[PDB]
Amino acid sequence: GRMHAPGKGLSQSALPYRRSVPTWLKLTSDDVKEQIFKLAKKGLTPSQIGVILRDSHGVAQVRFVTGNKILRILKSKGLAPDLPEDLYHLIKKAVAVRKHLERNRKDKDAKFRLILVESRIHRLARYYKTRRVLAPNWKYESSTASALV
Amino acid sequence: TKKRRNNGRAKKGRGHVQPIRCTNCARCVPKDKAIKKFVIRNIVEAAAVRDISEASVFDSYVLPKLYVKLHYCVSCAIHSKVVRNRSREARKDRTPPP
Amino acid sequence: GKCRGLRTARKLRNHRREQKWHDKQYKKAHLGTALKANPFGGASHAKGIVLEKVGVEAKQPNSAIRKCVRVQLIKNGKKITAFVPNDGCLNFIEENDEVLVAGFGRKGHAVGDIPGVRFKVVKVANVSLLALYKGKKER
Amino acid sequence: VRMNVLADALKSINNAEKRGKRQVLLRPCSKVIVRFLTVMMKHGYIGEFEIIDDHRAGKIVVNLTGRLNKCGVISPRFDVQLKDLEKWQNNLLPSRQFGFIVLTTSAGIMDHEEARRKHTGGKILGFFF
Amino acid sequence: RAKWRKKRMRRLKRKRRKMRQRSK
RNA sequence: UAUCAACUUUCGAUGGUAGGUCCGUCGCCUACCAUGGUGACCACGGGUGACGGGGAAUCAGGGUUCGAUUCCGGAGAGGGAGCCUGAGAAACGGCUACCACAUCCAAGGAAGGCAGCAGGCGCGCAAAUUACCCAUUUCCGACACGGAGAGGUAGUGACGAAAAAUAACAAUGAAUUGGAAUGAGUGCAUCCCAAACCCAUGGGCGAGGACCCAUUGGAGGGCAAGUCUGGUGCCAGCAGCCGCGGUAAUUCCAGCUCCAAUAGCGUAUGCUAACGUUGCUGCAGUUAAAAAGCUCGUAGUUGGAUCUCUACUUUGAAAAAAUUAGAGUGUUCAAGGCAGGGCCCCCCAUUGAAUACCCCAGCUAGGAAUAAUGGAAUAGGACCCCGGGGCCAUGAUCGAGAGGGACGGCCGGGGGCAUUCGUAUUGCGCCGCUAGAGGUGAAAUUCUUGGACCGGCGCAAGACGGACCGGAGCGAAAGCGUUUGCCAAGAACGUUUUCAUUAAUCAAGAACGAAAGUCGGAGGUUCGAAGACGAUCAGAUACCGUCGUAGUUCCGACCGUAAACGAUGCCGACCCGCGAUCCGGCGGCGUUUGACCCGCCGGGCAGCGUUGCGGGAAACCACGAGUCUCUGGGCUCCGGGGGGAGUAUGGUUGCAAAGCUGAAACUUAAAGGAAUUGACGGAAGGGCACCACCAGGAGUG
RNA sequence: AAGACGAUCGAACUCGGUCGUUUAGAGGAAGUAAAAGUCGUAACAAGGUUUCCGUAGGUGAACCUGCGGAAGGAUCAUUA
Ligand SMILES: [Zn+2]
Repeated sequence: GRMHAPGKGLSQSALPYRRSVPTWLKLTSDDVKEQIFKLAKKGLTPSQIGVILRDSHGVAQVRFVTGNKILRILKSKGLAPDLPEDLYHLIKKAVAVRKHLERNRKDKDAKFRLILVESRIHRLARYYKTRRVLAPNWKYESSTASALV
Repeated sequence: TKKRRNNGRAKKGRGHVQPIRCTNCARCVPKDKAIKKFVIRNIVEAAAVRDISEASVFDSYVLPKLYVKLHYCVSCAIHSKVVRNRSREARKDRTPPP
Repeated sequence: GKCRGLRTARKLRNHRREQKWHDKQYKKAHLGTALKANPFGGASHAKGIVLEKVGVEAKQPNSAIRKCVRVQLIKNGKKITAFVPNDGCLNFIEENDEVLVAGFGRKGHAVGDIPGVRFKVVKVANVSLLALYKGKKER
Repeated sequence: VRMNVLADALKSINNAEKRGKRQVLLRPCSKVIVRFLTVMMKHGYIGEFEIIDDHRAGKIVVNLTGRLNKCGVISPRFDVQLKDLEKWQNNLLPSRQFGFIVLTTSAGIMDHEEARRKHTGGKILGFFF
Repeated sequence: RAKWRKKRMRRLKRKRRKMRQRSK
C-alpha cells in the first residue's frame, strides 16, 4: 500500500513488452532530443516533457527512440535542475502547508500533514545523499526552504 | 460471549454517531442503535371518523394524518412490547414482521 | 510474532532474559526477597529452642486441634511455628528444649488444613521424634 | 513488502496442491525458484513448467501431479554443515524413506542426498515431501 | 463494583500523601 | 541489573614530543602542548551465597543447572603497607612498622601468625587419627649414603560406585523327616606389607526355628497392595494433592494379612527431566492473563528481479593430560586397571600401552551457489602508440499486480476560517379570555385574580442542526450532518509520464487524542454533579418530582485518560461462491431532459450461502480467528494460576487532580473461558383445575 | 656505626561525605486469615433504578448522581 496512508490501490502504467519504436513513428533520435531541449528550457520537468511528447507527438517512450532516459538527456546537455523534481515538489508542498499553518493555527489536520511531508523529504533527501546527487552538507530548513521554490 | 455480530447496532466504518434521546424515558441512545418506529395514523381515530364526517362543512374532505417519529431505547422498546426476544437462530431474521 | 532474522540473536537473548522475570518460580529463586524472608536462610533443617506450646485449629471443613510449638531458631533468632507430626508426640516435647525443625512438604507453603504452619519437628533433645514414637531411645 | 520470493512460490504450490489444482501460477520468477522446481521435478513431484518471460521479473506456470504433500521454506536460511545435516533431516522430513531438503552449496542448488555424495555443505532453502 | 474500589484507592493514597507531606 | 544514560579529564582521562625509571615496551612517571577516549552493538555505576577453565549432573534433538574441590593458570597467608637476601619474593614455617587479637614477665622487657599435617575451640543441618614410614612416586642438597605430614600405608567413614550371603536338593501329609553343600565367624601356618592390616591359598573348629531371625515406607484414588478384626467418635490423629474421622472408618490408633524396592529405605531443602507452564527448534495475545487510542520517526532487524547457462562451505595445519566416546586385554565376573598372553633359558606374537571428539576465534588450501560489497558518467576509463594520437559494439540492467513524485477529470457529515439560515427552548413587551396551572402510580414542594397555564403579535439571548439519515461516506484515530465563500490537504481511479530500490516494521523520542477535570477571559437559553425541598420507605443523604451551584458553549494554555472495542497491531503472498452498495474508469440497447437500465475492471464499508476443502476449548471466523506437529515471509508491542496490586517505595511529568515506570513480604487451590441439562425470574408468548379467581351460595375467625 | 634537612612508597588514627544492609518507635492507615457477630441489600433472572467504563462530586456502608462512551443488552429486525 501507500507509505503514509492506508490504501492498496494499484493505479500505475503498464508498459508493453515490445521494446521497439512503432513503424509509424518517423521521429529519429536527434528530433526527439531537440524537442526535449526546447521544452526543458521553458521550465518543464522531465515528467511534463514526456507527457507532451506522448500525447501530441506519438512518442510512446523517449527511452526507445533514444538510448537514454529524459533526465540523462538533460544531464548530459546540462539542462537538469539543481534539485530533483520529486524532492522539489515535496518541499513545494511543505511550504504551502506551513504557510497555511501559520495563518490557521488550530487546524490539527494540516499540522499532521506537515509532519508526513517533512518525513518524506528527509527520507528522499537521505537517498540522494547516498547516491551523491546532493551535497553531504545539504539540509532541509523549514525557514529557508521557501526561497528554493 | 459475543451475542450479536453487529454488536446490537448498525455501525460499519465509523467511530461515533450522534446520540438521540428516547421518547418515553429520554435516555441518550445512539442514532443507529435506537429502535425506530415510524407510526403514521390519522388525527381522528376510527371511533370518531363518522362523527367528524357528519359535522364536516365540506362534501369530500380527506382527514389528515399524524406522522410521528418514535425513537425507543432497548430498555423501553422491550418493556413496551415493541420488540421481543427471539431464538438464537431466529435472531438473524432482519425482515420486519408483516 | 517472533523475529526470525539471522542477526536477531541479541534481540532473542534479551527478550527471553527479560520475560523470565515474569515467571513466579524463576523470580523467587533469583532475587534477594523470598530468601531473606525465609527463616531457614536456604538450609534444609534448623535447630531451635521451644518457647511455647500453641495449638492451631484446622481450617474448614476439618475440625481438630493441631499440636504445634512456638520455636525460636539459633542462627538467626527468628520465631517460627513448627508442627509435632505424630500422635501424642507433643508430650515428648518439653519447653526450652533443642529441637531440629525442617520444612513441611510443599516449599514454603502451608500443607493441609493447618492455617500457617510450614515447618515440622524432626528431633528433640538431640534424639529423633520418630524413635520416641516407636519405643526406641527412650531419652 | 514482498520479501523471500521463494516462500511465496512454495506457499502458492502447497496451497494449490491441497485444493486439487492441476496448474499453479507463480507471480515472481527467479533462478532460485527454477533451481528449486527442477529438483522437485527430477524426483517426480511436479511436472513441466513454462517460464513466461515478459520484460520484468517474469511468471511461472507449474503443472501439478498430485504427488506433493507439502513444500515450504526455511525463512532464516541457516548455514548447514555436513555434520549438522542429519539433525535437519529428522526435524523437517516426515520419514527417512522419502522427502528431501534442498540446500544451496558451492556446487549449486541441490537436495541433501547429493550434498552428501559431493561432500559439501551450505545454506538451507526449504523442503518438500 | 470495580470502579468504586478504584475510587477508594485513589482517595486512600491521596490522604497517604497528606500524612506523608506533613511530616517533612 | 536502566528503580544506573551518559561516563572519563584540577590530582592522567585519550594522544603527541623530550626525558626519567625499569630486565625491557608503555602516561609506567615527570615537563610542555593537543582535546580528546568510551557509549543504545548497553559505556559507566551497582549486585554476585562469582576464582576462570579442563569438566560435572540431567538430557530424543536443542537446552537447563553446577564447577570451593586432587589437573592448568591466577590470588592470598589476621588486616593493609614497606623492604632485606638472591638467578628467581614485594616471601610472611624471612624481616621492619601501624591496626586487631594474643603469650611470658622480678612490671625493667621478650615473643607470636596451622586459608601446612594431626588435634582443640567457635560456628553451624553439615564434614575423620594430637597414628606409621621415606619401601613405592618424585623433589632438594657439597651427595649412590641425608632429609621430606610432598607423598605412601593403616585408623574413622552407609558421600557414593562394582560384585554379592541370608539357603540348595529329595521322599511324606509342617518348630515334619532325611542325609549332603560351601560361607559368616574363629584361631593356626604361608602369602602380603617399610614392620603391620586387608584380600588370597591350605588344613583344624564352624548351621536345622541351617534361633548365623532384613529391614524401610505403604495397603481410598493418583499408585502395585484387605466391603478383614478391635479401639476412638469432626476427639485424638491421617493426608504432597483430592480428602478421611459426625458411634458399623477399606484412609486414624493396633492385630493379622498383603504390596513395592531391598542392605537398604523414608523425610527436608536445592537442582534436572516432567514443562510445548519461558516455546531458537517449539507456546500464546476475539471471548480464559494478553495488540500501545492512533500515527509519524531514527538506531535495530529484514529487504524484488537481473551478469556463463568477506560471510558461508570443504580440506589441511595446530592442539596438555585426566575425563567422555572407543580398540585391545577372562583383575574369579563387574566397577576398573594398562597391563599381560603363549612355548621348552630364552625366543615368537615388530607384545600392547590405538583411535575419535577438543565449540567459537585465529592460520591454511579448494569451491563460487546463496547473502552483502567495489569498479567507466562533469570519463583521459581499459588497452596500445613511444606530452600529442590511435583504439573498444567505447562505459548508464530491467521499472515490480514495490515505492515516491508529476499530470488528468472526479469524489467525500475530512480539517481550518468566515458567512447565512432554520424551527424549537427560556426570558421580556402589548392584547384577548379566564381560574387554576405544574407534576405524579397517587400527591406535595412550586407557580397562580399584583392575571399563572392557554391564543395572537414580535423582541432579545445562548445552545443546537430534527425529519431527509442508510449495517451509507470521509478521517491515522478521537471524531465528523443548515446555506455559501475562501485556504491548504487526501484516497481511489486514469496514464505506453518521471525517478530507479529510494522499501517494510520500527527501542529511547514526537504530533494528535471523546467525555470529565484544572488555569485566565467572554458568555451563561436549556440541562444539571453538589446542595435545598417535596414525596416514597422500616429507614431513602437513593430511584420519582419541584428549584438549583460548579459545569454544559466560545478563546488561550494544561491533563493524555475511556467498554479509546472489530475486546482482533502493521506490511506482503496464496485461498470459496453469489447478489447488492459507494467512488473512478471501460463497454453495451433503449427510455427520459445528465437520470435510469445490462455487464466488466480497480479500490472501499459490509452481508448472505458456506453446514466452511480449512481453523478452534466451543461460541464462532472468508474486514480470517484459513494456508502451525505437513510446526519458519518481515517486524514492533505484549501475556506466564488467582489475590496482595496498579498497592508500597524510588525515579519522572503536571498549577493541581493525576499519568508513565513499578515491586515485595504475605495469602490462596482454585479463579476463569465456551457450551449442556435442570432449577429459578417482580422476562416474553401460548394453555390448563373452585385443593385458584370472577359472579354467588354456606360458613368459619 | 649512631644520628639527623630533604622526596618518594605509605600503614594507621581522627573528623566529614557517600553507599549498602539489619533494627526500635507513640500514633496513623491498609492487606490477608479466622470470617459461624452486627447493619443494610450493591451485584447474579429487566436483581426490582439494565449492567458496565473514563472522569468528577457526595454519602454510615455496600454505593448514589452528573457527562461522554461500550453491549460483554433486555434489540442483530419495525415496515411511506
Ligand atoms: Zn426509553
